[PDB]
Amino acid sequence: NRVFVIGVGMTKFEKPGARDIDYPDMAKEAGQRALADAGIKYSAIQQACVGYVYGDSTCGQRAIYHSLGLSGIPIINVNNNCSTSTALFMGRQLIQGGLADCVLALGFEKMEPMDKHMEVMINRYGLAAVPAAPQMFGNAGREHMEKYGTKPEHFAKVAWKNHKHSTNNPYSQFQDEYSLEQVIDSRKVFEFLTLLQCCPTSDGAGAAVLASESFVRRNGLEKKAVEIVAQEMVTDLSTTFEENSCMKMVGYDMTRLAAERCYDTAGVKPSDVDVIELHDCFSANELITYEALGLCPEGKAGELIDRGDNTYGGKWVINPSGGLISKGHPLGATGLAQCAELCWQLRAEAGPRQVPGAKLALQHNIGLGGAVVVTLYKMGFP
Repeated sequence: NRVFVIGVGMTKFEKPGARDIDYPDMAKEAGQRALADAGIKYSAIQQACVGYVYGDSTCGQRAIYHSLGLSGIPIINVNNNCSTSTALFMGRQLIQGGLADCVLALGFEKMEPMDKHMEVMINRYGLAAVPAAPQMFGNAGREHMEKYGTKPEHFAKVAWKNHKHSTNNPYSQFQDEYSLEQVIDSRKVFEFLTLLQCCPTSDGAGAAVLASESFVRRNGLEKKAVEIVAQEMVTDLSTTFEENSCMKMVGYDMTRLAAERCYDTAGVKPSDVDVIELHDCFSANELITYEALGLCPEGKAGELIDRGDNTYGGKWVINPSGGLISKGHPLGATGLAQCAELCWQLRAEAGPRQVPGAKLALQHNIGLGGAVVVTLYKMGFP
């Protein structure tokens, strides 16, 4: 059962408190945008999958009813207690499993001794991270430098490149080009990681309408249908003391396996991917993720970076959106915003960010559990 994204929508991602609307209105703007993009009636939505981190179990229903009106459709909260997914992944499962023909994936967030120090830092500098995460990604980045000769400047260049892409994304909280020097000189967060290398919190919402093949054909929606040609989630891989590493502790092998299974399923390889949206919570994650995704061999991200093979004119255009580093990271909404950008890219509607001739898109995203989801997209009916 093939699955298509037939419409996408998001709010601008803004600094918490910069825009005075509550989460239901954020959700309504994203959802109504995705529904208008899809070109379907609201009644065509048979189920909704709703991702958000903060607030009680009723928020998903409240967002959906405010957006679509009252109905009796299933409203599934992605983040439960007993399983530890994403809205898009669950949406795709519903279509692929034959449990629905047309579904709305909706995501939103509105913000409501070293660990203690990181908590205070995260609060004061407005970072979208848990206290452990700067330290874990700093540990992973250091391990990479020590094992492969990567320089602290490489991590700063990754962040620099993201901020530069962001100048052409009106949905991004930050749209300013910083100099490389400014990235290096921004406030220290942990170790080599400075503030301009860490994702800030944004408030916002994202949405996608997903549909079966028969739905797309019956409604004549072939034109905007972006096919999910593969999608894989990998949860924690249990390893021994002797094989554990800082890189593995931040999900390197989960990304690697997820991507390998995608490539095999779609019959493609890393070099066929034209455009990437990945989970750059820290520059260190983006950098090691280049190797996890198999874009370059082990320890060679530094070279890829120095050649500009992660930006326009290089092999891969990575985070044309500006990444989490520029957009900011509303926990429930980030994945759907990556999906929006990749769909626009493949539809040739990405305007000043357009990757010319993009046909194969790759998404890399992390669920609330820490699970990694890698998704491959191509136009469904070219």
